[PDB]
Amino acid sequence: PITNSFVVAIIIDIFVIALAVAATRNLQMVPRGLQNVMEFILESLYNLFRNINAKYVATAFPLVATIFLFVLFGNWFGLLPGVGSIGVCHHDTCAAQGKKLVPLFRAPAADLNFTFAIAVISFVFIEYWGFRALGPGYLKKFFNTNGIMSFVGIIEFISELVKPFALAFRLFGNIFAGEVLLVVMAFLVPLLLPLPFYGFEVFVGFIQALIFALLTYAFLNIAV
Amino acid sequence: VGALIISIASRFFLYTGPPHVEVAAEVIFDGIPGFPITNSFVVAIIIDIFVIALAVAATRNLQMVPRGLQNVMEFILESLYNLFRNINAKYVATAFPLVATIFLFVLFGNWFGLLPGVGSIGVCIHDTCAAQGKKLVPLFRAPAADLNFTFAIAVISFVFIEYWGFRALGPGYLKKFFNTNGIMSFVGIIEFISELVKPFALAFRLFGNIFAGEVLLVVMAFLVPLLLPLPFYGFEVFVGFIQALIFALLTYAFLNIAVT
Amino acid sequence: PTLFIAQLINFLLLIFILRALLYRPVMNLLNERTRRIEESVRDAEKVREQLANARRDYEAEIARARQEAAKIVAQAQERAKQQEAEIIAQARREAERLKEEARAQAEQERIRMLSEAKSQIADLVTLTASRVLGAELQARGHDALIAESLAAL
Amino acid sequence: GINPTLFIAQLINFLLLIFILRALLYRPVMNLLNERTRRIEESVRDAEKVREQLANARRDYEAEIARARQEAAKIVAQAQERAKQQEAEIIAQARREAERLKEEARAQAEQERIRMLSEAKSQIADLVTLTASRVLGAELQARGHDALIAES
Amino acid sequence: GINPTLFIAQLINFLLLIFILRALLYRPVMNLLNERTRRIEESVRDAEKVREQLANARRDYEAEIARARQEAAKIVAQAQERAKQQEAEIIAQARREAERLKEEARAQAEQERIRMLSEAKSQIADLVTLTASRVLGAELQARGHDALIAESL
Amino acid sequence: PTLFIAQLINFLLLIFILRALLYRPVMNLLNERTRRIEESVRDAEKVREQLANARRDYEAEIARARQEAAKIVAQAQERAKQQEAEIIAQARREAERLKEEARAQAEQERIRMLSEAKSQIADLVTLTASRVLGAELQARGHDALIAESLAAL
Amino acid sequence: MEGLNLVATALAVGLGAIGPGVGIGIIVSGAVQAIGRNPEIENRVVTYMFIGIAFTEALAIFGLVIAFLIGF
Amino acid sequence: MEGLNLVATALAVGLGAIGPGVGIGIIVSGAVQAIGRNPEIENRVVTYMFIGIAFTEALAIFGLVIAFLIG
Amino acid sequence: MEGLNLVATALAVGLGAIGPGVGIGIIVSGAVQAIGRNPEIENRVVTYMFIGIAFTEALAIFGLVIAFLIG
Amino acid sequence: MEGLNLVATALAVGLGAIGPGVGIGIIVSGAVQAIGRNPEIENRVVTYMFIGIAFTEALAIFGLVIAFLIGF
Amino acid sequence: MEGLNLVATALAVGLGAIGPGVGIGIIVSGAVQAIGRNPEIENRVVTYMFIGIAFTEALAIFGLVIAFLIG
Amino acid sequence: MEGLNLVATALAVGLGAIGPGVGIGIIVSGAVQAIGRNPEIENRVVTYMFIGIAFTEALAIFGLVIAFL
Amino acid sequence: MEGLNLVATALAVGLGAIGPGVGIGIIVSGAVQAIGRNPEIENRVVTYMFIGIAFTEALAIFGLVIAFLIGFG
Amino acid sequence: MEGLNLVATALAVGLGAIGPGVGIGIIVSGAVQAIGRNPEIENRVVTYMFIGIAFTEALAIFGLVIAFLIG
Amino acid sequence: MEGLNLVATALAVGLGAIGPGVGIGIIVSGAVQAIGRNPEIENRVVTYMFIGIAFTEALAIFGLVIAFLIG
Amino acid sequence: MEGLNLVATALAVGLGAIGPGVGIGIIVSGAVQAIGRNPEIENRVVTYMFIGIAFTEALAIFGLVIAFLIG
Repeated sequence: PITNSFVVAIIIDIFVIALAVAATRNLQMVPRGLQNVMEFILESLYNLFRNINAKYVATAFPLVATIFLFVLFGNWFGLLPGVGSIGVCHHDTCAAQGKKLVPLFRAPAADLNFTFAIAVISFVFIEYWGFRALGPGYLKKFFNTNGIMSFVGIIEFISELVKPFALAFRLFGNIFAGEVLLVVMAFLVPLLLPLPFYGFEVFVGFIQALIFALLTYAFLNIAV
Repeated sequence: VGALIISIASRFFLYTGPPHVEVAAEVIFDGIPGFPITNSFVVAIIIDIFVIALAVAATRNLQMVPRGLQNVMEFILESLYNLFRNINAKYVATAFPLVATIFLFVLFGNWFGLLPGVGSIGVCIHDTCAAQGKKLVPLFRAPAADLNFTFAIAVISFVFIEYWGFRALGPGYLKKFFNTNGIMSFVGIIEFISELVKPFALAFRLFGNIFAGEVLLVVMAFLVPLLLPLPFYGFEVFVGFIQALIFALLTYAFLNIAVT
Repeated sequence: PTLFIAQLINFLLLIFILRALLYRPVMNLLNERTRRIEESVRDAEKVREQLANARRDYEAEIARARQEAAKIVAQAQERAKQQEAEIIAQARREAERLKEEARAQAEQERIRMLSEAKSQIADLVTLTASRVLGAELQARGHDALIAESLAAL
Repeated sequence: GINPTLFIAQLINFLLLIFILRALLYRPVMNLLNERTRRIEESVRDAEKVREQLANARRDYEAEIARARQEAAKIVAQAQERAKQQEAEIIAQARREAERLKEEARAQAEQERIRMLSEAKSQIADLVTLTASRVLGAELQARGHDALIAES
Repeated sequence: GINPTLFIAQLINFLLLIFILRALLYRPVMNLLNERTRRIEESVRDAEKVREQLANARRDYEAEIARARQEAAKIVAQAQERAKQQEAEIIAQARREAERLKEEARAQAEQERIRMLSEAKSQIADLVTLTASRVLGAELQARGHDALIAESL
Repeated sequence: PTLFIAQLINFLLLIFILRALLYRPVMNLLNERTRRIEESVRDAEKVREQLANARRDYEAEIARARQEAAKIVAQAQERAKQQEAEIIAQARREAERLKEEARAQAEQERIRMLSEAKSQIADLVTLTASRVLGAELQARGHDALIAESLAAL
Repeated sequence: MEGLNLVATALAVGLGAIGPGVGIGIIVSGAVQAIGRNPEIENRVVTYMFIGIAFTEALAIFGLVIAFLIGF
Repeated sequence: MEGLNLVATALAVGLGAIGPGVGIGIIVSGAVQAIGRNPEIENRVVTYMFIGIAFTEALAIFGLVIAFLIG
Repeated sequence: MEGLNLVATALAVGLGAIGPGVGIGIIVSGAVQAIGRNPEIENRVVTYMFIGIAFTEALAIFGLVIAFLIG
Repeated sequence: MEGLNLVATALAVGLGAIGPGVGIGIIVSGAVQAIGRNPEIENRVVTYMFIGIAFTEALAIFGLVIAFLIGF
Repeated sequence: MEGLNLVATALAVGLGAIGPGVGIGIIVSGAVQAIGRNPEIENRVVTYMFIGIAFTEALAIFGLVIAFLIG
Repeated sequence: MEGLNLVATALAVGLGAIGPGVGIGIIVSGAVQAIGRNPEIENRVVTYMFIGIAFTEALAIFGLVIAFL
Repeated sequence: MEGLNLVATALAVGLGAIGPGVGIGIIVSGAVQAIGRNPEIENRVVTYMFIGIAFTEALAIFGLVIAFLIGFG
Repeated sequence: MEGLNLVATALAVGLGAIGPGVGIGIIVSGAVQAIGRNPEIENRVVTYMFIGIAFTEALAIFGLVIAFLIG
Repeated sequence: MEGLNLVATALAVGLGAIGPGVGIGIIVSGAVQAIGRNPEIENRVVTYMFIGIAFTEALAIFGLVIAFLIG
Repeated sequence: MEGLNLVATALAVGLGAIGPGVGIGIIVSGAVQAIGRNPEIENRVVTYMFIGIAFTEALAIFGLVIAFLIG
């Protein structure tokens, strides 16, 4: 067995294949319905991916585009209220006779591995392309290149290595940011207080997915 | 000349010879029935006499051709007269000498602060008066160090502001009084509080500045024999000259504020 | 709990309330984008239709050119008939003028011959009279002129 | 509070979703790209149609101009042939008139002169009138003189 | 150190110094500044007035010259009119003298006519001698006729 | 204590430093201000003197122009008197010329009348001689010696 | 200590809002400058105006919420 | 540390007033710098001007309310 | 300890004056450049300056009341 | 002393984020004025607008994560 | 607490001075830059400088009076 | 006492981060101004911005690792 | 807490003047910036330059003088 | 509580240095910006370069000397 | 204290990191804006930029090594 | 308490260096701004750049030796 967060890792993952199948079923000129406005942003994201690089639009797009598309719904998934308001049991709903109240109705992206799962997939494919395109040049030490200028390659490679770790951490923190903010207005007020930024956070989470997509584009940009 | 700069003569009774601090907030000469005499106030009268003596010399044998003190005081007064005219000529001549009296006294006070030797001068390391059993009453206290004198000037400046306020919309000063609606009521009340604080601010402004130079000179003396205080004293002298100019300028600014 | 349920319900209600008002213009924008994509598809279809009907347009232009050719040929035939008629009429008029001139010249030649013959006959009559005047004077005597000469005085 | 087994399970679920989504959406992306790119072939076809229409209009104008030129040439040729035939006929008629009429006029003048020469009775009448005309009149000549009649 | 008596004493000293400066320092300085400004303004006005005075002096000299010329012209015109009147009087006197001369000529003609009466005394005898002179060889007497001479004309 | 001595030494050093640098620039600025004031005062004095001398010169020029105008007017009066005398003299001379011309023409007319009367008397005498002698020679002077005189050859 | 939680609660709440409070202050400052020059690209630039505000305001909530994990 | 709550109470009150207190300063400075530039879109961007002021003032609220929870 | 309330009085008053002490400085500096450019919209735009401090000065007085309450 | 981690677990999150809570505002508003002249250049600018923001917010993450690595 | 109020007094005055002390740096330097750009407008624009200064200066004096009160 | 290390952990993390937390923000925004100026030298200066990032961000992680030790 | 007052008298003196220690440079800069663009207003604007200089420095003295109550009663 | 004076020394050492230590660059940057503005005028511009330095360099040493007194 | 040196270890590492963390940022971005304006004199600027970097990077290592000795 | 000096060591080393260290960048950024427009005045302002560095670095290394003087 696994944790409830790992149990929740397939709630949107199944829909991710289903949405792409729906995307496969609904993809045509002037498509109205499943491919009306979302594909326009996706094309703009593809244009943004094109804005990054033509190779970056397809170097690791399967390793990148789906996760951002999934997290776009995943950001909307986190914004859902009431999921876990009653304890699932693995004077509140589950306070009496506490069975640890493990709610599977929760955002699995809140797990840092789920953020790292998309992060490592893009980071490695960029690194593999970076190994293919630069390899040693990606971490080119350049010993005394310009009168002891070797620190450029060493620090940047460490920073670049830290960046993929940070990117997973930042997404996990952003995922944790929404989860933390979920109870922020809960004890503060009994009605309508969380609405002040929950959609904004979801938009930020949607931006975070775009930022991760941007980071995927940026990692390719760095690989380029 | 060249690299003849040595200045190693500091180590001669610089630390052991001089006292650690021997400073005080204020000094009162006393020794007088009724009103107690103050060495700062006594110096102020001496400062006032010297300023009056400077005024007397220029006034005496006055001639159309400016020369000596007459030429010097003219360009001194003219620039201030020009500055006040540049600031606000609506009532510049109304209290032109009044700011100048504040300016000259502080300029004399800054010059009074520039007077050296007042420190060890005092009647009763060990020094002389401190070595004596009686308390070492220091002599020639700084007249500018009298914050009450600054407070009196500030109160007079506030009165001058009040006199301008008595002219400001006549006795009305409605904008300075309050506003009926809008955000102007809170700001105007704050500004009126700010205006009241402004008179108290200037007195505290100069008092610390005056006390700073005396503190700095004592600190420099306790630190170094003669080298650092000479660079330090000129900074204070310029600061004292600036603050003296700044003092009446703020009053002129307050007048300019009251002009609005 | 009750507070959690109330907070979730209020958040969902606020989300829907904002979503309707925002989606009104957003639905308008989505409909505009769908209409633009459909207009691009319709322009593609119109371009294909024009490419297909280029043959029909060329056939219509060829028919118009053939009609113009027929009109030009008819105008040429009419102009040829008119010019031939004018040429024939001018030829007939000139021939009639020449024939009238010839007949008039023949009549004038006859008249001139008659007048010249009359003048020559007058001259020959005078000559023939003179040819016998001397003989007549000799036969009848020349004293009459002497008598005439005396009568002149 | 991190479970490596739960982390592995979540990573496996995410990777499976990503791979399935890539496999499903590889076709839809190409489909949308082809739907968008059909406008390029549409524009090419529109340009070809415009060029064909322009060529057809030019061909129609050229055909009309050539037909008008041929019509004018045929009309001019017919008019020239008619004028040439008319001029030839007019010249022939004028020559025939100027020959035959003049010859007949000369012959008729000669015949009338001979007949009038034969018609000397008027000339005989002329001599009779000339007789006694202010001479051999009131004094007539001795038996006249038939020589003038013989001369006539 | 919040003694109010020292504050009052300092305020009194400051007020006294201010009053002294107003009496001594401020007044002479203001007087000198006002005198300098007035001197500058007076210098500018005096320069303008001096230029104006020079121009007005030149204009006045020209105007006086013009007035003198006008008066002289008036005097000259009056003199010319008087001279014209005198010349007219002289011309009239000359005309009177000419009339007297014509009268004297008429008187001389009358005297000549009176002297023509002496012809009866002289021209009678002059003609009588002339008749003898006319008679070549001095015929006269019987050949002459004194009555015809007496007839005369 | 020695603190006063150290303060005095520092003050003396600072005063020496200030006089080393600030004394020259302050003196230069004071001298420049004094020079500007002196130049302004000299300019004002010169302007006032120029204005006074200009008023004096304007009065003097007015007087000189008045004197010149008076001289011109006196010359005008003298010239008027002289021209009146000259006109009178010219008129008198012309009158004398006219009178002399009248006298000469009168003498000429007297001589002409004498000559004309003499010519008229001579013509009358000739006519009367022709009348009388022709009458005389008709019968009284009728002698055959006329033919003998005509027969001089 | 007895109030060590309380001062820690006031620690993150008081601190965290400062920089983000400045951060949004920076953003809309030059934003109105940008919108003031061009009122038409407002819809283009207001779009990026709030994405930073979405970041910036959220950052101040981090220690805010964490101090509420000390609040109770 | 009996007054540890009291020093806690006034801790966040002055802290959070600074950055947003600066933050309102930045926005209105940039806003007013553009309001004089653009009096036309002024009424549209005066609303934009108060957008961050609401954001900043809300941040200043958070410190004060929790102080009353403790105070 | 003892001065925990007393140091609390120092906290909010000491801290709170900083940001507004900066923020007020920011607006007027930006305002004056706008005012120097456009002294005609001045009355309309310095109103935003006059209400700009109200957004911030009220925040600065949060601890002052509380300090007197602790006073 | 007693519960010394209480202030510690609230310390870095209040401190370490506000500076990052400022630089993004600098990043945004500077870009806003930069993009305020050319809007369509966002394709090359907005991509670089977030790379530092990713670095910047990563610093804000550090206060959050160690608040429980020491918090627990 | 062995001079805790001495510590407590010695904080707020040092605290609430840097902010306003910065704020003086903002306005006048920005003002002078505008006045350097615009020597023409000097009547009310300069007034707007000083009214903010009075607002700014008062902030630094809030706890200074209160310092000796607890002092 | 008994938490000073725990205090020391949050010390360098909260302190040193804001330097690059502001400095990189200045660099990036300054780069955006430079990129807003011209993206021609972008290859040099974005790397040079990354050079400053390497200069700055490395300093920021100094106390993070040490705190774990 | 034998050095507490020594700490206390060293508290505000370090603080306070930092803002003026920065704001004066700003006051210096923009004024120096202004006179570089506008050298003719220098006869009038340098007056404005020292206006805030007194404003900044006066508050900066507080950390010194008031701390001497701690150091000297 | 030994070393409480030693830390008391370092108080004004750090705080008193950063403030003036920043404005000097602003003095430098403002000057060097105006040096590029007009090298024409240098005697009556760079005159002001050291005017604020005295207001700045000497300001820092205020806490320096009193800290050594603790030392 | 048992962790006083441990605390003293974390101060300067956290403390000094801000200066070069910001000053180099000012060095870089100031140069980057300057170099972005014109990369012609970039090679001179970069050397002078590295001059400023060296004058600041060494400051960041002052207490860095010192703390490890105490550690 | 056996480490306050060690704490005070990191105080003077850490504090007092961020400000001047950042102030170097202000000199640097101000320089490269002026350096970005004029190389001929550069050699005149390299000294003026060195004017700031001498004013900056001198105050920067005050507490470093002082810490060892009392350490």
